[PDB]
Amino acid sequence: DVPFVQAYSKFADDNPRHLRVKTGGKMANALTNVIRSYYSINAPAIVPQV
Amino acid sequence: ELIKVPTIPHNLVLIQSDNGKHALIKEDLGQWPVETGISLVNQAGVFAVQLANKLGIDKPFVLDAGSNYFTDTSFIDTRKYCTDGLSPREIQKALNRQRAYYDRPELTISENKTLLSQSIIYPDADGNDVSIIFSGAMSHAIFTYAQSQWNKNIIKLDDYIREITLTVPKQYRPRRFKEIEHTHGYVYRELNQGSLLPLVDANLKESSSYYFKKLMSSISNVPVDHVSMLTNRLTTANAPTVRAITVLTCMFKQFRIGMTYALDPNIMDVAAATCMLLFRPAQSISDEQYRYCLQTMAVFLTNTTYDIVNNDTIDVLKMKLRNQGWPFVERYNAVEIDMSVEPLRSPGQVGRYYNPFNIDPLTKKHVEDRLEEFINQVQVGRFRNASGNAVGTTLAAFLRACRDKTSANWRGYSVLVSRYRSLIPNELFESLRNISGEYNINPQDEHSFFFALAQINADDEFIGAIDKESAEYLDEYATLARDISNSLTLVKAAFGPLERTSGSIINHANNLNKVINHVFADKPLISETMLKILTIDGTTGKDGYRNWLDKLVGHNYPVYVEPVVNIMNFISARFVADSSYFGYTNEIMIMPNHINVPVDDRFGFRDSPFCTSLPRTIMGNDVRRISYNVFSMMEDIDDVISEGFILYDAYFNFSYDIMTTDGVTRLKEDILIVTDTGNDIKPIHFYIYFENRNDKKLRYESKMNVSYRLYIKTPACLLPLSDYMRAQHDYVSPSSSRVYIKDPAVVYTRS
Amino acid sequence: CMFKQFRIGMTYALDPNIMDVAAATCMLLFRPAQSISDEQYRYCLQTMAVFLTNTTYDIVNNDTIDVLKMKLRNQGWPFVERYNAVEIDMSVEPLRSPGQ
Amino acid sequence: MDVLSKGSLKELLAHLEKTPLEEAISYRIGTVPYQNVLISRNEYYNQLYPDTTSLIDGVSREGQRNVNGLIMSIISYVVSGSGHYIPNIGFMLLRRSILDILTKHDTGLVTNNLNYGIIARNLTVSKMNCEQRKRMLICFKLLAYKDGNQNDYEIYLNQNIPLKQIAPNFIPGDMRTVIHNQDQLAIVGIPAYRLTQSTELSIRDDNAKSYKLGYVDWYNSNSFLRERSEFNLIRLKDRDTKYGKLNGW
Amino acid sequence: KLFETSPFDPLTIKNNQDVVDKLYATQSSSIQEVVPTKTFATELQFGVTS
Repeated sequence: DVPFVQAYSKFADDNPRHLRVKTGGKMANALTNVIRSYYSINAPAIVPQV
Repeated sequence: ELIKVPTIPHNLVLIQSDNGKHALIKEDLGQWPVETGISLVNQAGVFAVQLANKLGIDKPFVLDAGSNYFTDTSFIDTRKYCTDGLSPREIQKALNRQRAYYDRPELTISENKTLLSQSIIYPDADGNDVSIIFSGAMSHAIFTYAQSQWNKNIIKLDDYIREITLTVPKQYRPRRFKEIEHTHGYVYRELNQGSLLPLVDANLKESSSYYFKKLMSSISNVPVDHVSMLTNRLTTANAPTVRAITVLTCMFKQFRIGMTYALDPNIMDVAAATCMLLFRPAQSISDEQYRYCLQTMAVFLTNTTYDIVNNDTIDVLKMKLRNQGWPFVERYNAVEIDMSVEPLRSPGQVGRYYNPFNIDPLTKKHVEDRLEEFINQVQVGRFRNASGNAVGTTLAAFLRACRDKTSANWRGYSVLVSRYRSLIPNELFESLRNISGEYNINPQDEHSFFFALAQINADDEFIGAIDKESAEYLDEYATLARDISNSLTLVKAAFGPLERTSGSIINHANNLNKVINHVFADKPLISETMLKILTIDGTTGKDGYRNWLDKLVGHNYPVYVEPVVNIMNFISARFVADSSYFGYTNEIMIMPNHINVPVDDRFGFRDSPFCTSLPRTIMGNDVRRISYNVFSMMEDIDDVISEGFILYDAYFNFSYDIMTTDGVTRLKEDILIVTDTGNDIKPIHFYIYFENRNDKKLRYESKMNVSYRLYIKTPACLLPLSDYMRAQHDYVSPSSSRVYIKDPAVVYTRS
Repeated sequence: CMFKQFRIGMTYALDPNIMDVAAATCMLLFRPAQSISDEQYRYCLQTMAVFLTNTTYDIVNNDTIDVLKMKLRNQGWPFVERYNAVEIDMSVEPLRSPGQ
Repeated sequence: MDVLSKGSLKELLAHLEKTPLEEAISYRIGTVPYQNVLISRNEYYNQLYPDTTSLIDGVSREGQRNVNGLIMSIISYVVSGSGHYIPNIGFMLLRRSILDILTKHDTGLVTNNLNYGIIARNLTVSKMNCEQRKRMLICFKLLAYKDGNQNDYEIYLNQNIPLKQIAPNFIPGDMRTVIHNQDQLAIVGIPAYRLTQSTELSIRDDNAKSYKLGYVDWYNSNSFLRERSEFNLIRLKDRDTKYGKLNGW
Repeated sequence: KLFETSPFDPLTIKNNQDVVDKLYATQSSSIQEVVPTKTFATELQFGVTS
């Protein structure tokens, strides 16, 4: 499982763990909220630029 | 100090047959023996440190690999060709030979250029240089994780200064860093502070005695510049000792001091008792000592006896003394002065210390506003006799001398208390207590101390000596905090709870001795500083550590997980998860030669002992599985082995060497040894040869000479040459513009 | 004197003597006021107050310049002010180059 | 000048918490705004240069004696450096900080009826620059969260697209948002270009240049705090600490 | 002559750390606004080792 461990760690900034949901981390949250902002002008922009 | 690693460890070897038909790439991380019947994770931790040492990631480091490149002769090509990892020329030669066997055209110029340009170094936006090289998967994963952990403690110099800006006083000259340090300066520091409470709470008497004695030795070196009975007893022999007690009472919270009076009190004892109550903090005087002082004054002034006032309460004693004409029956709280800077090892906290001699800093006088009126009362009082006023006049004159002395010398002692207070942290200020009464004041020494108070002289030698002590104290606290963390981790991993049974007690005692004997062998894990703290009572340092460790079992103290612990946990996890990388497996299969089992044909081995996965079913029926303990105890092993089985529930260590020639793949030794006690499996060593597919002699030898075969899961270190793109991995090296500062101190030592 | 952005400051002992007060008064009286910072000005006043009013640095740590000046004047110390320096106009003759 | 030098949300908000409301108002009568005037600009022309007085110039102007005028004076102080002439407000209100007036109900001022359209129109927003607009949007956001008008603030931004593009992103009750913000809100500072001692034609530009040249003089004076040289001389209360946060945030 | 003693000879420097080390060596020739002496440390922590 080493190739997946390295890929997920780069993407999520945390090591994968058993008994955990494997969400995707901060990058997953930023991508999801960025998608909301693009679609509508009424959607909030909550992700910091930093 | 940071270690600057020049090259990347790849651990890749290329093995090719003489014919050139088959080639493969292997990771060589070594062979690590694993013992069955005990915990695998405990053995993994021991091997984790050795693996970290082998890869060079045990100590803090950064990677300098951005200068390991060259440039091609073509004018179009401006790329950088990395020299790290497995050389692309070696892969080109291996591919080159493979095509020669198959009578295929050689690699073209365009195909050669693509392959030889696979290893490159390019810069990113942040200025770091990333190197793409051919390297093993396990080495890349461990190396990259170690980089992430160490880089957490590498911060900009301006970020470090902001963290420690509240601990810098105003008496030190600021340090001017160079312009390069301010823009490109970086420091490696650990910013987590460990509590000293676990050691202090467990051994309060020993910890208090150690620090109290150290402080007194430093303070005692400060430079300084009826009447007959009082005037015949003055002695300045122990004035340095009394001076240190005074500073200790003000620099600490609840440093109780005590005085013992004679069986028959005289005018000197009353003078000492009055001086104690008037010029010492109420926080340093207990209720019992307050009652004892009131009783001593009552015995002398009222001419009563100790038996009469032994059952008298505080309020009754005050009433008796006030009726006679004595108003000095009160103890006074000191006024707390806030430190100008945040104390050491106390982040986001405010330090404070009592002002000496109960002098209010706002009014610069005694806290008692009735002091002058009280002295007049004593002077016109009739004590111990019908008339004469000898006692009152003598005490009034003595009291006035003390009042002027304390008023003149309060500023000098306040400075001394403030400077020594900055040495101790806030936890030691609030926790240390005076137990066993190992410091006491003689009544003659007290009244001699205040009658002959000496001014405090702060020479340049004293200031320099204190600055040296500050550096020593900082190192001492840092060393103690590390050993507390090491002890807390050791107790949690190696000990459990106790039970009211003989077996549990015996088990705990034996384990405790085994741990203690291990941690004191070679270079001790525990520093000499805490061994001094635990030995201060006279016990052996080894015995003291054993006692402290037992007390710590079952603690709930939080321990911060440091980067080195994270690194070893990563290596330990991958040791258990990927066993084939390290030369051990948890399952082997023994089958007769006539049974055809599917094997791994990727590498072109002859009768490969490697299967992609041990088969669930053979010939339509599930393969039998026997544990090693049952197998060892079997007496009908001949009947069972005729059908073939799978052995598990053990950790099998195996080795192999791949021979480039062609021959009969076999084992060095026989599979099993049968004894009257039990059956065992001999050490496993595979001689693996590549196959020509058309040699009748070797086909006949393999089928008829060898009758039984041993199969294991295919090691993950092996990788066919065709899949060389799977070894392509990235490594990030920080920019070469950074400068690392060894001494990040922000001020100099000069007034 | 030549460069206005340049500053002068001194660091005193924790327990100042008469030399520190003399140094502080000499700096206040004779160096340009434009070259002494506000923080340095407060530090000099604190050092003067510690020696003359018989106080420690921690007691007068959270004191403004107005309070320190009032404390020193009550004791009888009049040197609590910064004095601006007069500017002298200078000309460099041209000779073989444009003048300054 | 001090307010115009703040370059981050943290510094600007910290300054507003420290300063009182009396700095926002001015006690000089000034003139009236929205008046066509002929001013003298002799470095460029011999005749009189026409211009129009506004509330955004750095000169004190007479203001209306109502809550609308008080808010316009506060925003004018933030985006221009000087306020208006609203006297007899009361010492109870004048002692409180500018931030407390903007985002606290305890002061007693009622600002719910304020409309952002006319306030932006009166505090001429077509004549502001990017930094000035950002500061005004900060004040609007602070006021909106004070009276629970977050929805109205969003609708106003959605109507004006350019304002939405440059609108700062921070929640008025959370300190983590202020720390993370990286907008540049400085109207005066040390210039990378060549700043000369010359006049500008417009009233707004001439006054802004005076503040810019004034900041350079103050930057090189003895009142400036050079952290790299005298960081150990500041008191512990006002020393820069990461743990430091605004009161109530 | 602009300098009686040059801050550093540019031909002898290979990287940024070389400049700072040379500047520290030749700082006695310059008019230092602060004259170096022993440094005073107010913070020190030791991490656990391998």
